[PDB]
Amino acid sequence: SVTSDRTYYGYGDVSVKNEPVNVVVSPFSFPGANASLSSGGQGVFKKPD
Amino acid sequence: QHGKAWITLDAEELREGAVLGAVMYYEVKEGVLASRLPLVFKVRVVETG
Ligand SMILES: [Ca+2]
Ligand SMILES: [Ca+2]
Ligand SMILES: [Ca+2]
Ligand SMILES: [Ca+2]
Repeated sequence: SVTSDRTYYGYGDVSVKNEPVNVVVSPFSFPGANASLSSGGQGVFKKPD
Repeated sequence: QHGKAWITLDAEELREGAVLGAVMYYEVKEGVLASRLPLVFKVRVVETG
């Protein structure tokens, strides 16, 4: 007696939470400790991490 | 007459303590009598590294 509207459903959800990367900074204080940078000087400074 | 010097020190001479003495050869003009005459030399650091 009923004319069914033939439509059933399925569903799902997608969760995009974080950003791809975290650029953790540990800044450099390049004259350093137990060192010295003078005017006109020339050299190299290294920070591994 | 020749008024400029260009003394340059490198990694071995600095790393031992650089002393610059003076040796003066002089002849006083005939009959001149003075007291406490000044002698002034300008030290320019032109290029360091
Ligand atoms: Ca993040
Ligand atoms: Ca320089
Ligand atoms: Ca240097
Ligand atoms: Ca030398």
